[PDB]
Amino acid sequence: VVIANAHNEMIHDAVMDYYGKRMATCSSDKTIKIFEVEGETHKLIDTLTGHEGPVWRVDWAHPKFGTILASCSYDGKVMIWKEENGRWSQIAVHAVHSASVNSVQWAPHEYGPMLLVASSDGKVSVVEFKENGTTSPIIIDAHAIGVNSASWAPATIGTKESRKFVTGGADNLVKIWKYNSDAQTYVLESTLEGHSDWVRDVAWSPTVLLRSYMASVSQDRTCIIWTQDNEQGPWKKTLLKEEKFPDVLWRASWSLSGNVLALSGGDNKVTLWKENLEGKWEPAGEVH
Amino acid sequence: VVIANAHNEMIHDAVMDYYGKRMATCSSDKTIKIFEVEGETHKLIDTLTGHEGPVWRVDWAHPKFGTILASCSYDGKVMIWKEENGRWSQIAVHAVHSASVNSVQWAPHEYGPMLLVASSDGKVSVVEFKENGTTSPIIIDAHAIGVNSASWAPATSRKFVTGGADNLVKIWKYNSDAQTYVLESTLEGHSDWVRDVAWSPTVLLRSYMASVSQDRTCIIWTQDNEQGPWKKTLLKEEKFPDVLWRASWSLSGNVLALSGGDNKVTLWKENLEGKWEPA
Amino acid sequence: APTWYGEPSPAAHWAFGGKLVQITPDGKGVSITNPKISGLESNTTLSEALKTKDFKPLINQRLVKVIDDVNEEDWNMLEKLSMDGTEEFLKEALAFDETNFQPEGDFSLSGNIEQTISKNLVSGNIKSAVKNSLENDLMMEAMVIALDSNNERLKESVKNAYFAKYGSKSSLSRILYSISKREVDDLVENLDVSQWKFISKAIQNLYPNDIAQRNEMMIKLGDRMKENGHRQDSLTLYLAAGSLDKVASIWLSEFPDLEDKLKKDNKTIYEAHSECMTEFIERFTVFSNFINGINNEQLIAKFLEFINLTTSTGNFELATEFLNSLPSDNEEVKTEKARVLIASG
Amino acid sequence: APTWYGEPSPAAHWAFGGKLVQITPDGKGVSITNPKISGLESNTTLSEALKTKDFKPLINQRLVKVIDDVNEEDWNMLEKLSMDGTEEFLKEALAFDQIETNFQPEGDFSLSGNIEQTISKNLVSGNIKSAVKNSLENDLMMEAMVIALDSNNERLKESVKNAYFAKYGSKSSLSRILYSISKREVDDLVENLDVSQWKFISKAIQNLYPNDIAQRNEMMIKLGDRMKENGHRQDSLTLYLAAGSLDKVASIWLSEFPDLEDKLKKDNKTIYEAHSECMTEFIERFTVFSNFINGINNEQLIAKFLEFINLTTSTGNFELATEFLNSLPSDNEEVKTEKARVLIASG
Repeated sequence: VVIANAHNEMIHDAVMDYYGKRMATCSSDKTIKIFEVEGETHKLIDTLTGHEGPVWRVDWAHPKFGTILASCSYDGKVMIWKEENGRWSQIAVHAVHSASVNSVQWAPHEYGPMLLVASSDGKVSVVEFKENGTTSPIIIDAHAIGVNSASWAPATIGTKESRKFVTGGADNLVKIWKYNSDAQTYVLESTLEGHSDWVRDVAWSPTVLLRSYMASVSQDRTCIIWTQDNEQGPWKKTLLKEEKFPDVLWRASWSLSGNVLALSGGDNKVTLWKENLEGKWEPAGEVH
Repeated sequence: VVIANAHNEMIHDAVMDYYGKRMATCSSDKTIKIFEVEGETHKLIDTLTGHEGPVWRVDWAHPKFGTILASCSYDGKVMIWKEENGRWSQIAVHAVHSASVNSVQWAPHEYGPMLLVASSDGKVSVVEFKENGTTSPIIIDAHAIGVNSASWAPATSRKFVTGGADNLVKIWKYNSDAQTYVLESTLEGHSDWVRDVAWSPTVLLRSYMASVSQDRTCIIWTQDNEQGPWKKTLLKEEKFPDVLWRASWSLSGNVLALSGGDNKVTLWKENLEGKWEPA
Repeated sequence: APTWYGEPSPAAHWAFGGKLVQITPDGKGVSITNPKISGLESNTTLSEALKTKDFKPLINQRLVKVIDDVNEEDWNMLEKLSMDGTEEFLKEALAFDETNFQPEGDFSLSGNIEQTISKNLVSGNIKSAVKNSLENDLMMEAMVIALDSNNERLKESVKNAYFAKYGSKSSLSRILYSISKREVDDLVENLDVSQWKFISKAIQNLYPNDIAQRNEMMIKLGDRMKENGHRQDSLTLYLAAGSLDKVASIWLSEFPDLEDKLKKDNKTIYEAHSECMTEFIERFTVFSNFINGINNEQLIAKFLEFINLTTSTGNFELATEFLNSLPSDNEEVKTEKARVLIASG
Repeated sequence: APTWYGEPSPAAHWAFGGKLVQITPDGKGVSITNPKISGLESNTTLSEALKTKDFKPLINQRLVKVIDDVNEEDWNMLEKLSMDGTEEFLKEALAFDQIETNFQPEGDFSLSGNIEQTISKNLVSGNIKSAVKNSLENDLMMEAMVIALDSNNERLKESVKNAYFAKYGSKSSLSRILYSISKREVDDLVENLDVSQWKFISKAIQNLYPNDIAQRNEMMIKLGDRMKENGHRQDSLTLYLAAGSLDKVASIWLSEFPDLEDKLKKDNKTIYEAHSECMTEFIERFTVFSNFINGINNEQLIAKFLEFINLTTSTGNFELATEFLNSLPSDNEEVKTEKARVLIASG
């Protein structure tokens, strides 16, 4: 299905909701448009205004918290929106960054409604919502030059110390952070070297089987698949494929099941990958 | 039970009938009186008239012929009497002898109404009454001097014994090729006249006869079987006081009633030894 | 001096009824009396018991003066039979002297035979189960299965199979065979005489509502006893079959010898005859008094004989007594009836 | 040269139901497709089967490229079952592969021994009771039988039967079997008779409880448990089927899942390939069989249906996912949450 001309300016992110029925899009026009997609039919519900610059990404909160969406933008703010009775309205704002905010991701639901935020100021902020409504955020210096992405690890399978998330920055590193009670915040677990240029995205696989999988995608035109078998053990570096991709890679995304990766590059192409016996990666559906 | 003065002239015979209820007597008065005896009473029923001489003996016939009585007398005749409808009438008369008739006796009924008669004329006559009434008797010379008695042998072959004034006892048997009774045995044992002879009715194997004599002895003659002789056995070893006149056998037990001159009656029975003793 | 005629004399003669007629010493009187014949007395006891019907004394007399050993048994049989009575007599004389299981451990149907029968059972085919059993030496099972149904024919085809090969290898089996098929002819005729009291109970048991048959077999048995040395017991059987004819016949054959034993005991031909004939008649009288009882020639004839010994005693009342008991169809019985009547009346 | 912001990009994301979302080439539109993943197809044969209730195609498909021998045995079973039908399959799987009389009493004879004598007495003495006793305390059993077999008494007529069992029961298998029949029980047969004669036990169970399906099924299950414990796997499924016990069969098939999933793994398959093929084959096998029995409460079984559900929704087939979800207890908030997601997703 296609939804043509959703915006006039370039669209930077399009994310469906927990049901794969509703969808949000953000653009350089500075708005977020919400659509309801049925079969091969769709309907624009509303346009969200408020941001003062391009909107880079958006994410949907788990349904048990209601119909909520988070957005981040060049303006350095994260805005929270909600749909109450077919109508949307800004319900909160997070603005602790001195530069562009590049990603925002809702935490696994068991954790309550939490927001992981990455900014070009070099910091990451973790935000939850008080009973009253406002927010109390955790701020950490995570990368020199900038942070471009931060993705949550799946919830361990209610202890808070087991919460981890991975970041990727313009210093070429991929980092792993874990919450520590004593420190009252997230602390550095590992630093993963393997890129020669800015990491543009990192995604942790939700896969529920022995090994943990994370993917870093870079300006150096590579995709690394990190794996770990032991909780405190080292992460193994495995190039998605031996040769550089035609262009820069911007996003990586895992399937809910099957552990299938979907890569997005500069040649505006999207490749699907799966892991074989040899523990290596190959196309998951009719290559092109 | 006595019946004194039954006759006025000495009585010579008293014999009851087949029932031992009725009785007949006879004597010199030449008559026969009929009596009826019960407990210790009696009632004369009649007085038979006809004989011309003293009446010697009488004999009752078998009931299957009627109420009848036979008599014989010194007059040499045998008279039969009969009580038909309650009264006695002389139905017939037998007189073929030329001297006194001393005995008359009815044969065993099986023979029919027959009469055995013996006379002092030495002859014996057997009389059966014809279908019409008349009599066609058999006469045989039986003894010298005279025949005093004659008795029949029990019914089986028909025999009778006689006793005479010749001292002999004789057995007679009927013969076909002779049409008369012929002499079968002559028994010698008395030394004087034989007054009476009686053949016992006993049906046992052994035959018994008793002869009585003027010699004062009684002899019991016995015969084990057709092959045995007639054996002589004196009733007792010593002679009796007076002449023996009669002998009589009981109907059962073979008991002998002897009649003596001393007017005494002695009863006898046989013992284990085959000899006789007081019954 | 001797004279031909008219001499005095008693001129005695015997007259029916044991009477002696004679002439008195006066020559003019007649005297009828009944001489005392020693050894010959009138039978009072028999006359008094024949009326009062209490043979206690009569039985007692014979018992006291009984002859041989056998004869003694007869009277004793009547002595007690007198006290206890017939019914109580035959009684006393015909009388006599792990479950559970808990199945344990493994097991299995070994062999084609078992398996075949087993299958028949479950297939609710009880009928064929029995067939497969019998066509094999599994008769106890055939019976157990058969003792679990109702089907008579089947519930009986088994028994017949049992007796088919066992009744000849076991006396008890042969006895069951007879009790089963409701019959005695086998027992009564082939079971050892020594077990007669059992063959007797088997007749009272199989024919309780049919006396005619009961006594036939009972009599049939009685003969087998007598003809095998069991004389004393054969009479018992007869006494219960109400067959006075059988007891009589036995006694009439034993008559001769019983009369000879007396003769040797220093008794004349007449003393033995009279004596024997008496004991016999009395015994028959008392016995006939306790059984369910004349058409026997010899018995009659001998009855006639006792009458004569009776009248010779003067007892015309007893003579008539027995006279009546004889068939009024018998002329000799007819003639003697008339005679004794007129003689007494 | 590299630039910090605004560069074009497909910004693809996976979404529920196997959907792939991305920005269009012109960068002003959005595309939502359902990508082709080799080996990841929507199960249409099962959807068809489940709706038509015709499992022939599904049965045949599995029957062709089947795995191990046991699994072949299983599918073959389902093939036949699908043809002849539940009833006919059971009938065929449980199915199996006058005399001489002449006695004539002869000659003379006598009773010898106090025994043959006292019993004879008891008999004619019309005392059949004691006669039986004396026959039994002595070893004259046929005698006791022939007698009781002639009376119409029961307590006695059965005292003899107990006597028989009491001493022969342990010495003869036929005797032991007669016992249970005579006592109208099968407990002993179900628990101890050789597992080889199981068809006899079964038939016995059937002919003792024709009007009592509960007791019958309970026994039939007892026998089945036993068969299984003795290595007679196939005959246990037959007994279980006949008793309508989908639980028993389900458990057996569940316990065998791990090993099955391992054989596929050795067949040079990845964890995903192994899990997926194993699960699908397990569910198809169950659904088919579940169709011919008389029956979800099992704890492990629900978790696997929930695993099948996720593999299903990722093929986009919310229709099949819904079908299976509806067969699970709505009392389960997992099943509850799932239903809701699918509902909203497909509706």
